[PDB]
This record gives sequence, C-alpha cells and structure tokens, in this order.
Amino acid sequence: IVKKKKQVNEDSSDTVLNMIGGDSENLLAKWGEPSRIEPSAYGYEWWVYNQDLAQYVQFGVAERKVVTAYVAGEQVKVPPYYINEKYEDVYKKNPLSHEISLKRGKNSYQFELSDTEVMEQPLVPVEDGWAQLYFDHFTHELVGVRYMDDETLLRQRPYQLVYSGPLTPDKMKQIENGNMQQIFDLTNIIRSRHNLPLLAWDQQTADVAIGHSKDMKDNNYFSHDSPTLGTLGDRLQRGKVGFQLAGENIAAQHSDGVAALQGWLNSEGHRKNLLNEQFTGLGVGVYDKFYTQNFIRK
Ligand SMILES: [Cl-]
Ligand SMILES: [Cl-]
Ligand SMILES: [Cl-]
Ligand SMILES: [Cl-]
Repeated sequence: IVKKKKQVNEDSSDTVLNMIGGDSENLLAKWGEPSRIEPSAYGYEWWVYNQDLAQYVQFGVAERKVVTAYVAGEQVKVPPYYINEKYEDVYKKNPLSHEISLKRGKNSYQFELSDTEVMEQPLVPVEDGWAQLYFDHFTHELVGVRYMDDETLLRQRPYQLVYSGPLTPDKMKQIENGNMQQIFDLTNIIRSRHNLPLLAWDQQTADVAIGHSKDMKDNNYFSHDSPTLGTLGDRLQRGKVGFQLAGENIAAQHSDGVAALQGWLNSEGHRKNLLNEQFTGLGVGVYDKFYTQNFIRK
C-alpha cells in the first residue's frame, strides 16, 4: 500500500509541541483518551498514546497542565525537524550548544553537555521550553524528541549540572511498571524501524528481569552475573522460563526508561540484542533506576 500524500492546504491540527503549556482538557479534546495513565518519578503523570506505533507519543501532565512530552512515532510532526532526519541537517538549521543556561527564582543553572551528549541527545530551546533531540549515532538519525518546560528539565537533569543553591514504595512500583511498558513499546518501535519482527511481552521473563534489577540495587553490583543468584540462564530457569535463546541488556541511573533505552541503542553490545531477529519475546524489569531487558526465543 502506497498512499497519496498530496497537499494544497495547511493542516489545522495542533502539534505535540503546541500542547506544551496547555491544559489537560485541551489535550483530551485534541488527542482523545490516552491508552494508559501512569506516574513518573518527576511529579507528572504520563498519558500514553501507544495504540499506533507510527503515531507514538506520551505526554506528561502535572496539576492539569502539559509539562513534557516524548515523541517516538515516525509520522508524528516535530517541525522544524522530522523523525529520521540526519544529524547534519538538524544541526545546520539551529546549531546545538554545549552549554545551556537558565534561571528559576534567583538561582542559576548551567548544563554542560559532553561531546557524546551533543551527538546523541543535544538540547535546543523552543518557545517556553526545550527539546531534547534523541539520535541513533550509528545511523546519524533523529529517533525521538523529548519536549520539556524549564521545571521538567531541572528535575530530569539529563547532563552534568552546575548550579547556585518523597515517593512511597507502592508509588515506586507503579513508576517502575510504567518504565517497563514504555521500554517494551519503544523497543518495538526500534524493531519496526529496522524491519524486524516485533517482540511479544513475556510476563514470567519480566518477573525474572525485575528480580535482577532489585539484586543489583540491593547488593551494589552491576553485571550480567549475580554473585549469589548466577547467570542469566540460571535466573530464567529459576523463574520457570524455558527458552531456545536468551539475551540481556542492563542499565543503571538513567532518569527514566526512555533515557535507558536510548543508552542501549547507542551502545554496540546492547544494540545487538535490540536488533537480533532470533528473539521473539521480551520481558522488562525495573527497580528504582535499575533497568533490565531479558530477551528470549521460544
Ligand atoms: Cl490539502
Ligand atoms: Cl502529529
Ligand atoms: Cl539520563
Ligand atoms: Cl559502543
């Protein structure tokens, strides 16, 4: 199927960026009811629109105001850019800075981006806010856009920050569950982008992954091998998961699942698991800021 894209009139529909700063009633009117609503670790709730992977967007709502959004769908409008745009073309239209300065009240903040951050996830100012531009540095293409107001940027802290001067355990579990499903869906966006079959969610595998994330946090290590609970294979077997093949990606300390997954996409070893056509299933387990993907073939 090849559709005609002919156009003679400006499209009157609001963009994701146009929603930032507007109220939730406006978001509900323009976008409809989200698929899922789940808490974040930063005071906003995510309203997730994931039923069409080509249109994937999630909006963050705090006190009935839209404060952030993350765009992953290939067809979602992100002017002056487009999802898939080459880094050289993105830069040229608005050179990307290594330093970002802002103020709240009488305090001063200066983010210092590393050379890697400038190439993988630079920041550009937008009317009343910011856009974090997530790239796949191996293909040099724009793969996501995170819009944030000033308050959200300071909470997320995506880069090193120079400046002036309470979640319950059950809320934490809800936040972790959100990070797990976002990583899952956004991994399938990557699979689709790379012409690979999508992965099926496996709950028993996800439970194994959660246990690993918790073990790393509790026992102060970061490895595929648990000093007390063994290898990936040992863990999956213990969780009653049979498999023909397995793989694992681990991450720690990223702000959220979106950030962890972009770290994996931009690392050769982790990317190999994301792009392995042999895998059929995926369970994701998150415990605080420890994120684990367990991929399986069955
Ligand atoms: Cl038209
Ligand atoms: Cl759109
Ligand atoms: Cl991060
Ligand atoms: Cl690498």
